Amino acid sequence: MKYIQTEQQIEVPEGVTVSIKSRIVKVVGPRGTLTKNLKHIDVTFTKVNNQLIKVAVHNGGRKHVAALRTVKSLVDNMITGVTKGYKYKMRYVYAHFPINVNIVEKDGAKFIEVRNFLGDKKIRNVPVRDGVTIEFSTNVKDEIVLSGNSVEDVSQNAADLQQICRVRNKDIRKFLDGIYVSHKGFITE
RNA sequence: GGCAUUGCCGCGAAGCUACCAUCCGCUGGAUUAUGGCUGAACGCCUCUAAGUCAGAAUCCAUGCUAGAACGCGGUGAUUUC
Repeated sequence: MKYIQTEQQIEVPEGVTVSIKSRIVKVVGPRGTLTKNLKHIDVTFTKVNNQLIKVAVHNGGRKHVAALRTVKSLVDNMITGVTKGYKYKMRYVYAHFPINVNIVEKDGAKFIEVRNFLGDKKIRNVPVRDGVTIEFSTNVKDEIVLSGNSVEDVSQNAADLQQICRVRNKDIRKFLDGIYVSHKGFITE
């Protein structure tokens, strides 16, 4: 039933600093600074070393032990986007009507717009999330490479363009037009 | 000028009136269905378990009507001298 002890270990890379007090994880490193708040989990961190953090739990059930290894992976995605970073290559697919994507800075921030998506006359606004720079691949005419130091604000922004460029009232297996993600790489690789 | 239970006919202002006439009828947040993201369970996978995003003529506000005659606030003046 309730497992008496369940531990995981977060290997902390070189040059990377981690600051934890009352389940708030501030990570600084060679590029970027990430602060994720974890008050919703009963989890005890402990500094067993300067190179690796032990994360443990006590008397947890199957529900709670399952929500322990999701904590190690969330810190591991924090330090990985802080050492290397994250970049998402996205790709334009269209049958006839070309998609024309730009970047505009309106009153608030860098809205992303698409125009002529399947011949449509309505622009499709989608804001950037901050910490994410927006990049176009110059060599390939139909490509877009999102990038940033958090995997969350990139991938939510990468799924934002997938959600906004959908089809309506047609066969999706015939009308396979849209802006899909193909590659989820790191920045320094 | 009277009377004809407003004698009858034509025009008729005021008033009332008619999609028979004209004018007017608000925009913000959260969400269901559903599509997603990060990601475990289950050394893979997964939209869900912990998180999170987009979203219905829906919902709660904004707006509109009443104002508790036992809800309340602020000010004015307070007697024959």
